[PDB]
Amino acid sequence: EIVLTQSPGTLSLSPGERATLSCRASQSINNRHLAWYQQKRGQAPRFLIYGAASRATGIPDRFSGSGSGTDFTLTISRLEPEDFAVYYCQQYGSSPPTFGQGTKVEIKRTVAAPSVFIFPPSDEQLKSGTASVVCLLNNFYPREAKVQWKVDNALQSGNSQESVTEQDSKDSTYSLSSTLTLSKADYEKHKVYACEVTHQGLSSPVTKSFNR
Amino acid sequence: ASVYAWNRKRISNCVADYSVLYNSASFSTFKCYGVSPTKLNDLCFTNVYADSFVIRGDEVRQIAPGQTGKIADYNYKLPDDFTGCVIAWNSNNLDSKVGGNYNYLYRLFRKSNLKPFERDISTEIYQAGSTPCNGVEGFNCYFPLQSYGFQPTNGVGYQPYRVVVLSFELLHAPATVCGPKKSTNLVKNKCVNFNFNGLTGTGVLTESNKKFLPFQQFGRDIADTTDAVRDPQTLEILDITPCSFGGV
Amino acid sequence: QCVNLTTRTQLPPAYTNSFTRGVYYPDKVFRSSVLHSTQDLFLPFFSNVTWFHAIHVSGTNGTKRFDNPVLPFNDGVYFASTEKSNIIRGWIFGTTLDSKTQSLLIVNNATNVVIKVCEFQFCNDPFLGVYYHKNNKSWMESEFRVYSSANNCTFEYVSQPFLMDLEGKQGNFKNLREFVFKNIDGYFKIYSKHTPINLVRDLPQGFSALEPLVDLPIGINITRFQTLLALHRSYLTPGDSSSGWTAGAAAYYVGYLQPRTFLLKYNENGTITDAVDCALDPLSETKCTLKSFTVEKGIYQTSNFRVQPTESIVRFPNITNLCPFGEVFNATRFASVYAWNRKRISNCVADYSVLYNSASFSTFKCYGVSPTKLNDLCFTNVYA
Amino acid sequence: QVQLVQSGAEVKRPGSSVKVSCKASGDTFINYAFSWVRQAPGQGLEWMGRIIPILDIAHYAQKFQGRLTITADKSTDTAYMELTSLKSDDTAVYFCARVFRGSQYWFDPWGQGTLVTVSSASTKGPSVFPLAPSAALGCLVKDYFPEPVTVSWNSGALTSGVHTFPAVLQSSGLYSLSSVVTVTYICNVNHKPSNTKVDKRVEP
Ligand SMILES: *[C@@H]1O[C@H](CO)[C@@H](O)[C@H](O)[C@H]1NC(C)=O
Ligand SMILES: *[C@@H]1O[C@H](CO)[C@@H](O)[C@H](O)[C@H]1NC(C)=O
Ligand SMILES: *[C@@H]1O[C@H](CO)[C@@H](O)[C@H](O)[C@H]1NC(C)=O
Ligand SMILES: *[C@@H]1O[C@H](CO)[C@@H](O)[C@H](O)[C@H]1NC(C)=O
Ligand SMILES: *[C@@H]1O[C@H](CO)[C@@H](O)[C@H](O)[C@H]1NC(C)=O
Repeated sequence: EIVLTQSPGTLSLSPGERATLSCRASQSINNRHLAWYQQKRGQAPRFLIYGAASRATGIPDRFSGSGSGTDFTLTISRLEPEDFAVYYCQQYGSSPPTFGQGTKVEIKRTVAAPSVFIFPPSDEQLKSGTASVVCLLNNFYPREAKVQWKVDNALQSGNSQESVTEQDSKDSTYSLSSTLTLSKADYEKHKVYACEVTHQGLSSPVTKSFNR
Repeated sequence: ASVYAWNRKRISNCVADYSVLYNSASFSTFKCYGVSPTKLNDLCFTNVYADSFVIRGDEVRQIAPGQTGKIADYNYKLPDDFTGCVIAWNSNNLDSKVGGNYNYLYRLFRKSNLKPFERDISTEIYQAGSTPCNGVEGFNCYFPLQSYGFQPTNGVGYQPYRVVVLSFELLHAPATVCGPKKSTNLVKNKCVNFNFNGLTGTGVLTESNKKFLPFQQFGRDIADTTDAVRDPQTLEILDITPCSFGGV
Repeated sequence: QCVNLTTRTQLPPAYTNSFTRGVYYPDKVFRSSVLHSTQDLFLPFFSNVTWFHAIHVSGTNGTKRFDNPVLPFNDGVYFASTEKSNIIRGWIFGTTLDSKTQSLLIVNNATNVVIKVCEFQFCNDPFLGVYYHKNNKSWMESEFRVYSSANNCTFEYVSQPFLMDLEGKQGNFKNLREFVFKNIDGYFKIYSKHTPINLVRDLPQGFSALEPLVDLPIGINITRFQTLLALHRSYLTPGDSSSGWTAGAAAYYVGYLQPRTFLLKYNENGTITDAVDCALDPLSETKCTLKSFTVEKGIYQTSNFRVQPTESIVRFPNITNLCPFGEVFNATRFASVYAWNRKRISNCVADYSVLYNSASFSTFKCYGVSPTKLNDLCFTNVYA
Repeated sequence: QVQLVQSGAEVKRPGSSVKVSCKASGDTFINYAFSWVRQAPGQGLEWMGRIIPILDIAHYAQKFQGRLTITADKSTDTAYMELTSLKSDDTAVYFCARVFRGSQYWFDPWGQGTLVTVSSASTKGPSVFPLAPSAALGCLVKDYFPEPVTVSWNSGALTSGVHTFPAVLQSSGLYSLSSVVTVTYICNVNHKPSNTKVDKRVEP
């Protein structure tokens, strides 16, 4: 009634196949009072279906939803490339309006391995105390990345906790960056510096790395 | 206030004059029901009220006993035996701002009618047709209240008209709301035309030997005729014997 | 504050009979030697009233009973109080009593009689109480725990300072204080008639008219009321602040008023001495139709008998000759706005309910007639 | 038809109050209520409150009773939303919605959103660093608060594989981004809110 949890969370699907988005509620919504939205990247959400059964103004028949008491499902049949955004739920059967988590549908392509590149500090980098060694992971399909920047004898975070995310590009590829923030104190004398990437598809591809 | 949330004002324990309001030449309509616009400063009432609301020009006629419509059946209803005086006047000088004044509302949709002298400030969604609205606003589900939109540049039928509805009531209880009447001296032992708090007539006011209860003021006989009253000023019992008459 | 009393023996409520009780003065007009008939809210004769009691001396767990429940207020309550130590010392009137609406308060302490109409937050068990001491034989009343909050008031009215007895007495009850509360025409009318009697149980029978007492013009919504009693807490029976309380000996009767017709008789001094209640028995019906109190031997036409209709039947011919609404709405090809077609469908029994409740038509703007009542308007010829 | 135009980004100070407007149009302002819903970054939506212009009633949420004051002028058709005693975790995108005048409602018409950042910092921020490798080259910026920054490599010429990463605050508080493109060498960094549009050369 005041709790909405998205079951899929993420959905890597190819344009053309049907999609199924679920929204589980704690209590039961009496008169099927649920609404679905679509918020694109850097835009306002778009109202899609009221009452979980019928579209509001001009939403095509591809977007359809089922009616139940405690668990509703949305069926986006014949998924188009332009229908790749985050979808939310909203239960208006209670006094305080509550929303959901959001399910992002991405483009499904072939798995590709990234290309590791390490940029050592420049000339005016070991003197200002702004060592920003970047580990570029470009053109990798599985956005799930566990890059372990070996800044010391172990796989500790230290001054590398950026975790810069990305977005769905045009060619369905992604790019991740791993920059540093430590001054000329740790990098001036340490154990080892080698950007290790435990990417989905390989084990530990290390390329173009300089020790200490 | 609005029409659906009119404010009722109780008036008691005072002397009220009405001739200064009828001769003010400012009130547009001064229609009196049950009583007359004159001869009211010589009567005393027990409990009167004073309602206040703002309606449009074309709806002033609906505020009357027997009239029906939209503002007289869903917002403010008057009984068929309403004994009072309706007072209204044009107010298109302070209740109409530039662009439109949306501070006055009227109930447009309602399930049943409205009983006389009843207030309803509920704002539930009117369920029209057959589909249960269940609180949402959409098809066959209209909002019960609607704004007037008082604009100074309108006709005589779209301007604010402040209406004051006085509801007089005369009972056998001790009257409080009296009129500007000069109290004379109590003359007895002679058939004279007396003028009490509302029980007029001619008779010989003499002294009675009965016992009036502390809460009783008037009196009656076996034939539903007043034969004894209580003095307003003092606490003496004056028996009202009929004037001398007969045949020739 | 709120003190939830405990250690109260449960017992089903008892019911007694009010033998010719509840007759008051309908109006404020003096009348003598007359049999005027009135029709107002009175208490019917031989009515089934609810009996409450608090009798308990020592027992084993005793008969602890502190009857202060929430009772409905439909059209008036005939409140009687056969007590001997002034136990019932106030009342509470309202609809919800949750500090969300206007409520009454008729508390009667040992100094004044406060009739304020402030908005209080009443506890689940409002009560009063005295405090008897052993070193001093006085009765200090310091257990006024009725309300906790004080919101806006309507009509605050204190009474004159006095000194109430508030002492403990044993024996037969000798204080019968009747009350007829009623809230009509925006006035909360209260009646009272104190009459001494010698009885302990099974309240006596007799006629006693109740004179008016006040005409408080509060005009609030009254639906539920609750009585207020005073416990005789002392040091003889110790315990907790909500367990060691000792109750007294009293009993109050609660009634309900109904619209009834009476033929009350006024005495030579202008006081009501009898009533007929012409709704109980055909004997009383005849006594009222004859306009007297003593009928003779014979047959008297009193009223008439008419069988009231139970159900309702509506009959109309079969619904045939349906209008061709499917042709204009469900058409293969429509015309343009320029050469807009015309269709004057007439002489048909058309039902406009299949089009209003369809959930398919986006806009249904009914300019002119209302969106409803279209099935009760017989036109000559409609167009499309 | 119905366009709910809002204000722009507000660079406010910590421990203060803001005032975001919502220009309503299309239909009448009195026949439709208005509600404000915030969106924390990557944390869904959150309903703050709602106001009824025809009734002048504004019932807020249980977590906003006291700090949320939403008004609406029935003359200019503008809905205002003010929040007093702002904390640091209030950098949400406040959206305007034209809800119905009932107890239950759905947020069918939306607006554009306002990314009002409460926790603020100083000026004179970014300083481009070469970061010379030892197969790509980029112009890295550091420690700038004002969000609307643009790092166009080679003045928008070699924008083949730049893929400007979203600027996130790692551990300093002033978020920074990096535009790394594959292998002239002078990039073009121009800060729109500030007045320091300096460049830097990178030698791969
Ligand atoms: C009152 O009703 C009870 C049952 O509820 C019944 O036992 C009792 O005899 C009645 N008293 C009368 C009719 O006087
Ligand atoms: C009195 O009324 C006001 C509003 O009219 C309310 O805020 C307040 O709580 C009430 N009580 C007191 C004690 O002021
Ligand atoms: C008085 O309050 C009760 C409480 O539910 C309600 O049912 C009743 O309609 C109210 N009466 C009036 C006249 O408002
Ligand atoms: C009526 O009053 C007289 C005094 O004039 C008194 O003697 C008589 O007892 C009274 N009647 C009654 C029934 O009390
Ligand atoms: C047109 O057809 C639909 C479905 O077949 C039906 O619901 C509707 O009532 C039809 N229209 C009329 C005017 O009967």
